[PDB]
Amino acid sequence: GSSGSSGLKCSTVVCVICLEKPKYRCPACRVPYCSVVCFRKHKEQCNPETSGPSSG
Ligand SMILES: [Zn+2]
Ligand SMILES: [Zn+2]
Repeated sequence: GSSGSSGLKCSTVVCVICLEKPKYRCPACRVPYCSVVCFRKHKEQCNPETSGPSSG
């Protein structure tokens, strides 16, 4: 009467613009983007990982 198995799973993300199978990512913030189009509206306010402690 005891168990402890963690269903090994992976993380899947989708374009943060249209939410579709991202073919490429931003060479800055590394965001999911299908085509340049979706990347356009992004680049505008593309905010990469700011220097210093942010996430961890
Ligand atoms: Zn997209
Ligand atoms: Zn970016």
